[PDB]
Amino acid sequence: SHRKYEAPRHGSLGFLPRKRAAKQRGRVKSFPKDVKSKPVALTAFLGYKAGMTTIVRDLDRPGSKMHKREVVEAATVVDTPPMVVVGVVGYVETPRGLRSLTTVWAEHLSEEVRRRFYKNWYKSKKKAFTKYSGKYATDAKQVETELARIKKYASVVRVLAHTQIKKTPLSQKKAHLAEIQINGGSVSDKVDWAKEHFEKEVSVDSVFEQDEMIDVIAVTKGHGFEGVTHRWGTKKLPRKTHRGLRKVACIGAWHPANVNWTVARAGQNGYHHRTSINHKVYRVGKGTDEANGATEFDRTKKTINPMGGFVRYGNVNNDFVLLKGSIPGVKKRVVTLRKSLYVDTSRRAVEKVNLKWIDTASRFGKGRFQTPAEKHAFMGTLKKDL
Amino acid sequence: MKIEVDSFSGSKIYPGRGTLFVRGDSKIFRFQSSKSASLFQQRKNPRRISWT
Amino acid sequence: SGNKFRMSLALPVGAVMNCADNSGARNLYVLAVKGTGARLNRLPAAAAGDMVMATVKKGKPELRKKVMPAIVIRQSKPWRRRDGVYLYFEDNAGVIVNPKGEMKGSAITGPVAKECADLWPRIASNSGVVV
RNA sequence: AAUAGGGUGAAGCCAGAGGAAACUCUGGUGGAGGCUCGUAGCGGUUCUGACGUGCAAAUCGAUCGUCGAAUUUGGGUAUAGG
RNA sequence: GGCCAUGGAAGUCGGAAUCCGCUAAGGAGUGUGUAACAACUCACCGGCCGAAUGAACUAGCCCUGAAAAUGGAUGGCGCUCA
RNA sequence: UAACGAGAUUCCCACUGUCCCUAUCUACUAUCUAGCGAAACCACAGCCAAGGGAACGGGCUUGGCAGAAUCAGCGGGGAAAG
RNA sequence: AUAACUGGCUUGUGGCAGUCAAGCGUUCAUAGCGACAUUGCUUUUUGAUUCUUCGAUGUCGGCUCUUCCUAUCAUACCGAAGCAGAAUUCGGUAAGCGUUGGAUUGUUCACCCACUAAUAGGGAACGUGAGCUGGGUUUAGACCGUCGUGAGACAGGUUAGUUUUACCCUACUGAUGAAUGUUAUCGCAAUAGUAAUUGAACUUAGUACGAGAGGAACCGUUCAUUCAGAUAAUUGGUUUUUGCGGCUGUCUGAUCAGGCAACGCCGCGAAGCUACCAUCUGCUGGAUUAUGGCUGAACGCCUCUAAGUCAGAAUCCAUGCUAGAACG
Ligand SMILES: [Mg+2]
Ligand SMILES: [Mg+2]
Ligand SMILES: [Mg+2]
Ligand SMILES: [Mg+2]
Ligand SMILES: [Mg+2]
Ligand SMILES: [Mg+2]
Ligand SMILES: [Mg+2]
Ligand SMILES: [Mg+2]
Ligand SMILES: [Mg+2]
Ligand SMILES: [Mg+2]
Ligand SMILES: [Mg+2]
Ligand SMILES: [Mg+2]
Ligand SMILES: [Mg+2]
Ligand SMILES: [Mg+2]
Ligand SMILES: [Mg+2]
Ligand SMILES: [Mg+2]
Ligand SMILES: [Mg+2]
Ligand SMILES: [Mg+2]
Ligand SMILES: [Mg+2]
Ligand SMILES: [Mg+2]
Ligand SMILES: [Mg+2]
Ligand SMILES: [Mg+2]
Ligand SMILES: [Mg+2]
Ligand SMILES: [Mg+2]
Ligand SMILES: [Mg+2]
Ligand SMILES: [Mg+2]
Ligand SMILES: [Mg+2]
Ligand SMILES: [Mg+2]
Ligand SMILES: [Mg+2]
Ligand SMILES: [Mg+2]
Ligand SMILES: [Mg+2]
Ligand SMILES: [Mg+2]
Ligand SMILES: [Mg+2]
Ligand SMILES: [Mg+2]
Ligand SMILES: [Mg+2]
Ligand SMILES: [Mg+2]
Ligand SMILES: [Mg+2]
Ligand SMILES: [Mg+2]
Ligand SMILES: [Mg+2]
Ligand SMILES: [Mg+2]
Ligand SMILES: [Mg+2]
Ligand SMILES: [Mg+2]
Ligand SMILES: [Mg+2]
Ligand SMILES: [Mg+2]
Ligand SMILES: [Mg+2]
Ligand SMILES: [Mg+2]
Ligand SMILES: [Mg+2]
Ligand SMILES: [Mg+2]
Ligand SMILES: [Mg+2]
Ligand SMILES: [Mg+2]
Ligand SMILES: [Mg+2]
Ligand SMILES: [Mg+2]
Ligand SMILES: [Mg+2]
Ligand SMILES: [Mg+2]
Ligand SMILES: [Mg+2]
Ligand SMILES: [Mg+2]
Ligand SMILES: [Mg+2]
Ligand SMILES: [Mg+2]
Ligand SMILES: [Mg+2]
Ligand SMILES: [Mg+2]
Ligand SMILES: [Mg+2]
Ligand SMILES: [Mg+2]
Ligand SMILES: [Mg+2]
Ligand SMILES: [Mg+2]
Ligand SMILES: [Mg+2]
Ligand SMILES: [Mg+2]
Ligand SMILES: [Mg+2]
Ligand SMILES: [Mg+2]
Ligand SMILES: [Mg+2]
Ligand SMILES: [Mg+2]
Ligand SMILES: [Mg+2]
Ligand SMILES: [Mg+2]
Ligand SMILES: [Mg+2]
Ligand SMILES: [Mg+2]
Ligand SMILES: [Mg+2]
Ligand SMILES: [Mg+2]
Ligand SMILES: [Mg+2]
Ligand SMILES: [Mg+2]
Ligand SMILES: [Mg+2]
Ligand SMILES: [Mg+2]
Ligand SMILES: [Mg+2]
Ligand SMILES: [Mg+2]
Ligand SMILES: [Mg+2]
Ligand SMILES: [Mg+2]
Ligand SMILES: [Mg+2]
Ligand SMILES: [Mg+2]
Ligand SMILES: [Mg+2]
Ligand SMILES: [Mg+2]
Ligand SMILES: [Mg+2]
Ligand SMILES: [Mg+2]
Ligand SMILES: [Mg+2]
Ligand SMILES: [Mg+2]
Ligand SMILES: [Mg+2]
Ligand SMILES: [Mg+2]
Ligand SMILES: [Mg+2]
Ligand SMILES: [Mg+2]
Ligand SMILES: [Mg+2]
Ligand SMILES: [Mg+2]
Repeated sequence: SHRKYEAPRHGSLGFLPRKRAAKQRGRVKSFPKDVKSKPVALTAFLGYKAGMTTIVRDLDRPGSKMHKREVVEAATVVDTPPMVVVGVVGYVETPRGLRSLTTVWAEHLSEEVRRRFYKNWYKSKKKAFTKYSGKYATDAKQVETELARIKKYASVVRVLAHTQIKKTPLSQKKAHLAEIQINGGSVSDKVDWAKEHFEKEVSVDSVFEQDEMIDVIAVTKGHGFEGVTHRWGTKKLPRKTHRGLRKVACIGAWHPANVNWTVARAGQNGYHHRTSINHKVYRVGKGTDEANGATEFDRTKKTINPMGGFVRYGNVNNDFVLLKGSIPGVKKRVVTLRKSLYVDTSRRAVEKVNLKWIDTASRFGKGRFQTPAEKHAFMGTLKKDL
Repeated sequence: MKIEVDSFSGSKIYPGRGTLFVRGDSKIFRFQSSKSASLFQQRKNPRRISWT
Repeated sequence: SGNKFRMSLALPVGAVMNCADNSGARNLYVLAVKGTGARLNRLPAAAAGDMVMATVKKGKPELRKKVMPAIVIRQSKPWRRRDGVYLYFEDNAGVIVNPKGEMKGSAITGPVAKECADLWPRIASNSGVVV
């Protein structure tokens, strides 16, 4: 017999299997399509999710009842110090897909990225990349030969870049190393750009502008093993059900005499790889700016950091990106910011954002002050101040 | 924008922070947190609450 | 004639609100909400500014025992506005109207949500304090 | 042989008031009842709870009936397979 | 502008009629167009090219007729002057 | 038919996570370890689809396929056990 | 060796669909219908039978959940009308996507109220009881009515009546893992999966259309329904932070400070978790179906078709998204 009443399915079959991600660093599955006419530029950047805050902004959306009126919006802070370019990989078009031809590395690698290649760095002789560094012996013609091979045969050029994790408050010393595809210009232009940027820092302001729409690649929050009620949003069984109620009552018909792959089952929830698109860039802050949290209407000399610091992260002392809404991942997670794969002409994508005010009250409680000066002005002298 | 002030403790109410209450007599009350709201719901006296 | 943003629903089917107009009704018993789609086991629920099908449980006898449209003008369940403000009223109240949104009464006792007044001009005319 | 603590307040009795009489009314006192709330006790309503290769060949938890009598109960004793 | 119906109907709204005369040719008219005519178009006869053409029926293969629930069976692969 | 009722039934007030629609917390399990250590059941066993067949196959036929050793859950099947 | 489920043959019965066209449809068989007949399909009805099971396959219904069919209720694109507009009806490609909340009833069925784009019909052992529930049916107690001399019967009514076991195999959901010299980083992508849905308002516009009454649509703009994936700013919820405060009883001679009340109780309560009770996000190219066309024979004309060819759907394949073959 049929179901007595129809209802949509619980959960999406396009995010199966609901297993743990193979790596904690989210990987860019697809890069923006290459246009030769554009200038040579990076398509991605690596940052760390610091925390969430609140802003106030005047909306520019004609026909809305909030047009030219203040709206309060959730925002995410991504700590993004400049990345260091250390390598370049060439890919060749084959009838079996892209195939990496050659990887050329820089002469000098910093210690934080050389720790990436070790599980027990403190017990090691740290021999990584010493002979390759010797490949630069007084003529470095091997490197030029490999670069010429890339220029001659590669169709896709990607740079190898790592984060400067010593500039973040994290106690982890391993850098995060990733491939970022180079778009724009000819293959020769891309290879020359990659070589000239070896051991150099590249900032976010050279990759992303304010008001841009970008995508976020990250591994979500882990919740461990979860029952069907919260893993899949299935209906709880009645209170008086024997042997428990946080179940799916019928896990299959008699025939097919198997459990189908489409049936909700208990298992591991979260820690999934996600690609989230259309996040607007409200701010590309600079670490050297002493007025990160200041706007054109709030001239309070104020950093982006809340009072008492971001909870379980610390302070953002680097360049940062302030994105609208929420992005996948947890605090301290490495986040990949990728450029959009299409051209969006909707009013939401082309709106120019001008911020009124950024919340910097404490996130560790019901904070009611934006600044210690404001706090001491409100409360006056305390006993500990003498 | 405009910073509002708690109708109980006098705390500064920044945009979005806290709750807003409209009584029957249309008089508006602004609470910066649940604690100030909760004391008002328990009909306490802010004049007698030592930190307001 | 309007497009109001989503609000946290306050009044599921079976809720009894106060009747805030001088039509002579004192209760408005919610039995349906206009614009409610299909979802198994989900109760229709109304926010301020929603049209509702209701009966008068307590009031003048000629208003009682009938289905009539009504509009919710205030709700005690807190809801968030696009300006970030979470607000709530002391009670849930509604007023009897036409299918066109024209009130059965001519005056309203108590405050009215700005969502309802922005969406129903006939209730704004007959309304006093608008929050 | 055994049966916490309360509630209600029957006859009988004391004092006063009204009435021509026949009588009536009020305040106390008294402590009846297979009365009542409710322990121990005796029982076993519901969760159709736990358990259901159990602690247990009938138990466990909460909730519950009744709880001064047709009450509960030890021992002795009688009745024995159409 | 046939008769009668019709505000009007003249072939082309609708009813008895369906004729005659010239014709090789032409219906009291096959349509479009008008409030109605007009208008053009057709019915049939002409000129032109010049060798074939039209209708009904029969039965071979193919197609339509030909809708059900796990994915799937000319045994499978696959096969088209097989 | 007053009163009584762990009797059956309908409505109202109050109250409630029964529900909209779920979320959070505690202890004990489950989990891992040392020690200890049963039982049910057992033709042989254990991936699917169709076919035919004692007319609902794990085995047969025709196909899909198929790579050691494994852990926690689960209740579709073993037309599971009793 | 034989009935009461499922399953199998049949398809009378049930349901659905054709053809022939006397009539209906102001004229007018076929816009839409269609008698007398007649050809079929289906197995969601009921019969017919008794092949399997009586050393037992747990027999109603609901809840929960997945999948499948199309004979399509809604949503996409189109053809037809006795289509002026609006509305409506018939049909084609179509199962991608949805198909509800309740009063009474154990009900399946039904009927009412109401929202909605719609509240289509079905299958999967009449799906689904080691998933639940146990209201019904169908043991034993008991009452009533009718029947019986009676014991007792009723396919009549009523009330009370134990719903057991998974640690095995497989399958599912997740999780490790030997060896393909060792170890480390970054990758490629076979194959498998896949995702969005529907409504409303403003403008167009009181415009086209229409005597009037009435009354559209494309571009664009703002919201909402159902669904999906995250996230914890804010707000709310939660409290063994037993963090802070308060309260009762008792114990430590008092105080201070504490113990116990099977977390003693109460107010607040960060962090963490979490809610359409909160916020964010949900992509763009090609090829096609129906269909409308171009050129153009067959067939000196005609003809979307025969060769060739254009556009084109919620379809399909890609882009994008998930896993990454543990013998790529
Ligand atoms: Mg579906
Ligand atoms: Mg709006
Ligand atoms: Mg290391
Ligand atoms: Mg060299
Ligand atoms: Mg960095
Ligand atoms: Mg969720
Ligand atoms: Mg039970
Ligand atoms: Mg916080
Ligand atoms: Mg603060
Ligand atoms: Mg329901
Ligand atoms: Mg239900
Ligand atoms: Mg006593
Ligand atoms: Mg009594
Ligand atoms: Mg005692
Ligand atoms: Mg006892
Ligand atoms: Mg039990
Ligand atoms: Mg219990
Ligand atoms: Mg057990
Ligand atoms: Mg309890
Ligand atoms: Mg008693
Ligand atoms: Mg007694
Ligand atoms: Mg006695
Ligand atoms: Mg005795
Ligand atoms: Mg004794
Ligand atoms: Mg005997
Ligand atoms: Mg004998
Ligand atoms: Mg004998
Ligand atoms: Mg005998
Ligand atoms: Mg044909
Ligand atoms: Mg055929
Ligand atoms: Mg041959
Ligand atoms: Mg009773
Ligand atoms: Mg009784
Ligand atoms: Mg009754
Ligand atoms: Mg009765
Ligand atoms: Mg176990
Ligand atoms: Mg052990
Ligand atoms: Mg066994
Ligand atoms: Mg297979
Ligand atoms: Mg069988
Ligand atoms: Mg089989
Ligand atoms: Mg088989
Ligand atoms: Mg077998
Ligand atoms: Mg054989
Ligand atoms: Mg074989
Ligand atoms: Mg089973
Ligand atoms: Mg077994
Ligand atoms: Mg059995
Ligand atoms: Mg038949
Ligand atoms: Mg028939
Ligand atoms: Mg049959
Ligand atoms: Mg049989
Ligand atoms: Mg049997
Ligand atoms: Mg057997
Ligand atoms: Mg049987
Ligand atoms: Mg079975
Ligand atoms: Mg049964
Ligand atoms: Mg069809
Ligand atoms: Mg589907
Ligand atoms: Mg509905
Ligand atoms: Mg009911
Ligand atoms: Mg019901
Ligand atoms: Mg019936
Ligand atoms: Mg069966
Ligand atoms: Mg059947
Ligand atoms: Mg069944
Ligand atoms: Mg069946
Ligand atoms: Mg079962
Ligand atoms: Mg059972
Ligand atoms: Mg059942
Ligand atoms: Mg039963
Ligand atoms: Mg029963
Ligand atoms: Mg019945
Ligand atoms: Mg009986
Ligand atoms: Mg008799
Ligand atoms: Mg009977
Ligand atoms: Mg009878
Ligand atoms: Mg009983
Ligand atoms: Mg057992
Ligand atoms: Mg190895
Ligand atoms: Mg694929
Ligand atoms: Mg949907
Ligand atoms: Mg006019
Ligand atoms: Mg426009
Ligand atoms: Mg809607
Ligand atoms: Mg969701
Ligand atoms: Mg959602
Ligand atoms: Mg809180
Ligand atoms: Mg909290
Ligand atoms: Mg002391
Ligand atoms: Mg003590
Ligand atoms: Mg969207
Ligand atoms: Mg062709
Ligand atoms: Mg392989
Ligand atoms: Mg393989
Ligand atoms: Mg494979
Ligand atoms: Mg494989
Ligand atoms: Mg591999």
